[PDB]
Amino acid sequence: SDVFHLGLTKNDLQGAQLAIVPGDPERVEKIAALMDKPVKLASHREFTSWRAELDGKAVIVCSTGIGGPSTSIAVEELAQLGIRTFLRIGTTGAIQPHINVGDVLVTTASVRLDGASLHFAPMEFPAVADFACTTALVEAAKSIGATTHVGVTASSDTFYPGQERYDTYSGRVVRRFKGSMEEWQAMGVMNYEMESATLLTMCASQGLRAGMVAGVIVNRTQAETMKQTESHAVKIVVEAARRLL
Amino acid sequence: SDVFHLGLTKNDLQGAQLAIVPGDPERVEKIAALMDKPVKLASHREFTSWRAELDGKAVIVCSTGIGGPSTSIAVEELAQLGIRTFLRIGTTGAIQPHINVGDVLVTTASVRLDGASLHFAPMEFPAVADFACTTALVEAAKSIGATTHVGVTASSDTFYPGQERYDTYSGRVVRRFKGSMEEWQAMGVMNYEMESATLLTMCASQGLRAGMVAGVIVNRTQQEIPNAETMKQTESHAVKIVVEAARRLL
Amino acid sequence: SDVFHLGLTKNDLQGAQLAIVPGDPERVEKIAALMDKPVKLASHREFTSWRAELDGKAVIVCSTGIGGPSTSIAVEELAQLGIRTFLRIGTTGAIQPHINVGDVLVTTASVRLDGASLHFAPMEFPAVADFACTTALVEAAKSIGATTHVGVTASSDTFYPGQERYDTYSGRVVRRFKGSMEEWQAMGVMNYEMESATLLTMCASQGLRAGMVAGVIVNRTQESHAVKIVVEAARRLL
Amino acid sequence: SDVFHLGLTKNDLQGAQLAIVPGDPERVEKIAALMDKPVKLASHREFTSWRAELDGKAVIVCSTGIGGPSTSIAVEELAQLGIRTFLRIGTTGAIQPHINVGDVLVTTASVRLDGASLHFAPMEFPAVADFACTTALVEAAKSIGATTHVGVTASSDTFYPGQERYDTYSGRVVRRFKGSMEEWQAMGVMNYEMESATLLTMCASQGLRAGMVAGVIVNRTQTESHAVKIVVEAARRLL
Amino acid sequence: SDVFHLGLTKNDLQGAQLAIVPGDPERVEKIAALMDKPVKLASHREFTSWRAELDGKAVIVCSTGIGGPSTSIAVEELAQLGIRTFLRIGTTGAIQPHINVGDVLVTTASVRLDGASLHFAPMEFPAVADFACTTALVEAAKSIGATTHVGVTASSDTFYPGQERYDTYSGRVVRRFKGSMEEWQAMGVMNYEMESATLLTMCASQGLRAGMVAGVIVNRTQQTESHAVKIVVEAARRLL
Amino acid sequence: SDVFHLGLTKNDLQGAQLAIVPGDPERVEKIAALMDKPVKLASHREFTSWRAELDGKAVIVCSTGIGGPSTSIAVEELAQLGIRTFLRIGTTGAIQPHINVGDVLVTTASVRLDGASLHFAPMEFPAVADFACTTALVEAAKSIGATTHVGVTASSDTFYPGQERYDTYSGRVVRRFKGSMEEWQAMGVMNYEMESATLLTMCASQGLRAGMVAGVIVNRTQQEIPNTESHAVKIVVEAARRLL
Ligand SMILES: O=c1ccn([C@@H]2O[C@H](COP(=O)(O)O)[C@@H](O)[C@H]2O)c(=O)[nH]1
Repeated sequence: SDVFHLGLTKNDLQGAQLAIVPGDPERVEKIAALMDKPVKLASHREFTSWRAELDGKAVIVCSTGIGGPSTSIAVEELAQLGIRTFLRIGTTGAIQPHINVGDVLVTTASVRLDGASLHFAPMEFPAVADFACTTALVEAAKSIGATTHVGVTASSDTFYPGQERYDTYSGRVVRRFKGSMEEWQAMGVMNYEMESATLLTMCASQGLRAGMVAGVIVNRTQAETMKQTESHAVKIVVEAARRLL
Repeated sequence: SDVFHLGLTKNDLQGAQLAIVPGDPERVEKIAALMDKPVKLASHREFTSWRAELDGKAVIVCSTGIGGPSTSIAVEELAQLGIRTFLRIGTTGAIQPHINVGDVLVTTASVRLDGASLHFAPMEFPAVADFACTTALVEAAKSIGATTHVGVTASSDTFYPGQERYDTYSGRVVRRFKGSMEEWQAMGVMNYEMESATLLTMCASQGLRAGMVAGVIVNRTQQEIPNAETMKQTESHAVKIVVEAARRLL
Repeated sequence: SDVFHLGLTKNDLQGAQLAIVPGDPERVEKIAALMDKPVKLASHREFTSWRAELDGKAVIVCSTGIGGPSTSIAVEELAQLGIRTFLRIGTTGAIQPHINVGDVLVTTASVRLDGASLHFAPMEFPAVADFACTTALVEAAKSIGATTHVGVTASSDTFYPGQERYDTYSGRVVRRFKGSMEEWQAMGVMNYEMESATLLTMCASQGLRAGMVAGVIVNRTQESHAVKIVVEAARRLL
Repeated sequence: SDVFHLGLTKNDLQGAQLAIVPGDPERVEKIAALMDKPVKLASHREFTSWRAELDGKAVIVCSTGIGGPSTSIAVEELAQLGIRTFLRIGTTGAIQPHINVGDVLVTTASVRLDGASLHFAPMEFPAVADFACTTALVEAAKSIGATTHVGVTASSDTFYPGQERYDTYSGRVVRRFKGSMEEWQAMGVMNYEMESATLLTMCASQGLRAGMVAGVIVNRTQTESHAVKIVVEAARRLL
Repeated sequence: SDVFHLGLTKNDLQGAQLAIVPGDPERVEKIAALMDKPVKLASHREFTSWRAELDGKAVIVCSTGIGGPSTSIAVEELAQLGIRTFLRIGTTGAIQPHINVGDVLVTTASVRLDGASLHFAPMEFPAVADFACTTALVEAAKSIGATTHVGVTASSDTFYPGQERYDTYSGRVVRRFKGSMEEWQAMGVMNYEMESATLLTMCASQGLRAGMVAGVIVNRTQQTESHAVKIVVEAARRLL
Repeated sequence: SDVFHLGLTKNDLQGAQLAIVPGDPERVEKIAALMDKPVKLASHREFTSWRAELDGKAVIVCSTGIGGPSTSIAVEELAQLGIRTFLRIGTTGAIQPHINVGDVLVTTASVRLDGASLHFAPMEFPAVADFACTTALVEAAKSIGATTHVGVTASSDTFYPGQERYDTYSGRVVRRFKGSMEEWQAMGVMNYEMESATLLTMCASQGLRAGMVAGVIVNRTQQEIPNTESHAVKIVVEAARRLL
């Protein structure tokens, strides 16, 4: 292994320069399964990787685990091995009334409600997605006839307080986030997630390309259906990947 | 007038919903000259406005002045008048060695080195351009043929210390901005300009679409300053691109 | 031109060392009109400038435009040409119920609700006016005879949310400024304007003298004058 | 399940009120194996929980994963199931020259170089350990003779720049963290790790007890079983 | 005097390495009179220093005055003279309804609502007490058998606004602290005081052991000093 | 006592509306002596207070103690007691090479290197002094003809690291202040003291007038610790005289 965590060597990537990055390790194989010559690479902690092929071009799929701390390790080490483009796929929950379940969200930039993001660039720096990646995702989404929403996402370091959830053990939410969800809505933020601030800030400030697409599987404001939503989101990302080789 | 600063009424707009917002009032007439039937609407303080037609549709060209404070006023009042899409065209100085004078810059998002953006959203929110507006600018640049770069921009509230210039009266740069240019370069920031941060943040956080394109008229890393003033035809280059891009957003 | 924005040469100042810097370029001639040998020098962007003579000494009148960014440029370039004293004259909205429209206000220091001021000094540093400049202004107010108030001013980067105005396109105000006026009010802040924090901060931390006067055009709870005063104050600092 | 992430029910805990929480799921079983009647409970992502007995009382051993965000989901949800005491066991490096491999570290509180911690308390709130938990750890580390160092730890959201590492793809370290390690060293910080700040801040601000022990396995400026022994021994006296 | 503010020299300490630091100069003597050989060393501004002898070892009691600023002068000039262990004894008011008057509070760490701590470490650094010191104070309160609460303390730079008091000349509290007391209570904060944040932070980041004990003399939601004073003199014996 | 810390009653001010407030409690007496009918009121902790008469009007001299936390208490309780104008007299370390020991520095506004001022207004609010008070202090010094410097002051919550003193136990200063003195120096800041920030802030933000003057006892461009004061105090009194 040439990296301290992933358990991969550059040879395992076979000249790959693009990686699709889901959060959950179990979604790796299912993503790879849609490309050619898919094979397992490695699995260590939340990091399970696979390599496939798209138009004879090596492509890799690697899980990033939950959160920016995890994601920063995966991005950094893949970068070291040779990846230059990162496409994040994942399912999310919307905080906007006009964004319905089954909708597809492509993130232009993210609200930095995380911590790892500051380890790469000051807060004034925008956790913005790469343009090519974003156009690849936006175009792959329409080619499938998906109902898309291209905009701002709020990326939190917590699943609960940071997303203003009160159905918790303490029932309290620190001042900073009190009444925060309604403000994000008023500001047009589409959803909440937990890795895009880091992913987007890391890459945008270190010469790497990154983008993110997600399927909406539940809308806060208001089984097998979610099934198809992830199947289409994954479809969207693999097709966007083809354009970015 | 229906707005306190611009001296404009919705009637003046004739249904327009897109505005091209340069920073110099003197440049408004020139942008409008790339379109059909341009008419001067008004001029008060920093805000000079003209109306033109693009593919038979009403379009507004209005100067914002230097800085986000002045820019926030123009944008705000224009939005009250109906405008929903803002395309900013400007000149800039690149901070990257590979970005040559005469090239065109499209901005995906900006480093918020200003204060007005904070009047619309906390620093955590991204000063990102609208997707459609950026798409139009990138596509139009292709139609025109310019050498284009797409990425991050540093929007500074000052023209001197914020862009780490030392050729000043005091000759000093406050701690925060000491060695900051080298940091932005390292982070891949393309250039410095003074209105995008505010523009992008206030539009993205208020359901308005905004774009930003500029012509590099000088390089902070290069020694020789832009070939006379005719080399500053880059201004005319970026201008055509911003106008072509508006076409696709009508 | 010796500066990139103003379009003025050091000789155009004719040895001037003070400047009245109003916000609106269309008001620059009026002010120069109150002194002697008033001559238009140039007009580029939001910076229109005239030179004049007061007490036999050269004086510059230069518009800054709206906001600290535009002001920071005018002040820097004018300082590059030799100006060492800057007297700002503007309009403003009083936020104290006892301050009436038509009254004049002299700022001692401002609340830094801007950003350009951060390009000259950390937020701990005070955006305070120069003593001799404040005094001249207070003095001139007495001579010209006007309802004057001397105190703290809130300097905002925006005219709408930063001054907590709601009749806007979004009609909303970001958390930071939600209920911020009542607060400034309870802290005895007199008014809302948009250039002092930058003007005052950048001069105070760079060995330049600055003063700030303004005529009230509206009370958030209800020119010839403040101009006469700034001209009068200017003669007291030549 | 009663919780959305760990796949558990209050019933599964058997009344347990204390949990040993390592990072790596793989280490979960080895830890429960040192107790009584260890049984697998669940495994979803990096959250694999086991339930054992220590002197007649049920205790849960649950992995958190890497980082505070991951840690924040397990603590919260474990606390919803009834967990009121948390004990983090781990291995770590060290930025002090007087700490050698095999040494044991007991954190009294930590520097907050994370972000999840700020979702529970303002940065001015101390990411302090619970006194009883810290006592139980020191007494336990003393019972086996492990040379212990009790002090402050630097908890970082990143493994690379946050720990001022330049051996990276960019070989760059943002201004905030440039020259920071030496700073932490001068201030006596013992080591770097990535979940303590989140764990300590969210417990100390929500009526939950927390402690953390770690064995030194590497020294930048220059044992796993011991650590584990010490956390179980300590958990023993806090039931 | 080879120490600018305290007017004390290295010999005035007689080898002392531990110091008890109350905030009131009038409390110094009283504390010092609990041990052998009580001697007055000096008294300048808010700083009145006395020397005592505990179990044959020299001990110092030096007032800090009110606030982190004056406390940082005392701690620094005493450390320059050779002090490494600092024990602050104080009187305080709990903000938790389950804490009664006459109770003893031991501080593990402090919410940094002061400004002098930032002069020793960035806000992220924890205003945490020293383990030894803390254990000693805890054991002493037990040996004395007094009610003891061990936890977090909110250390404020002001006595009124920062502790959210409205019965003042202006009657207004700045946004930052508007509603702040409720927050602290829900977070488990035991009380308010005005020196621990600076003390604890400037000690933990410079290699100096520090502990903090205090007796409850008032409760916002509604023998003590002796108990507090005895515990700290007892605690010092263990840290000797 | 009407207040919790000063041990005074509204009656003890005898109608006083102005209070000269020094830092050292052992200096309140030297200041009261310079006036008519001085009388000692109380001495609790760091707050020793005296009363005097200036031009037939009562005046209070009350020590504030070191730092804004101690000062805020003094100002707050004295204000509660009826004081409305505060003239602070202190000592200070000049950071400019041209300022001489004994020179009198009148402060127009201070850099908030404290923390208590944040308890009254956000950092964006200026720690500025009252125009009348500053005017009186400036003129009174002129009346005497003492070397005077009017300008900005740097007010911190510490005497050592905050004013960038390296000659200490650790010999280091946190990043926040490394190379800070040179900054303030380049920005024209005249000196370092420790209470004006909180004072000027809490007063300017609560409708209380406040002035600030100090005597130079060391020049930081030459040394960290030292080895005319009468002038500074003569000024704060003459100044007070014009504010009654
Ligand atoms: O309810 C309380 C308890 C304590 N303190 C502060 O904590 C100090 C602790 O007492 P001492 O040691 O300074 O006398 C008090 O003087 C005071 O500054 C308060 O402000 N409020």
